[PDB]
Amino acid sequence: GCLGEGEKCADWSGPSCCDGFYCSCRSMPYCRCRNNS
Repeated sequence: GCLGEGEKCADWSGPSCCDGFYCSCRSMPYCRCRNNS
């Protein structure tokens, strides 16, 4: 399952971000969603 909508990503369930928005964690320490424009 994805990570809700406003729900910040995390290694807990693995970043992914539900539909309508993609997550951007990468190897960097900073991670967060990213809705499409």
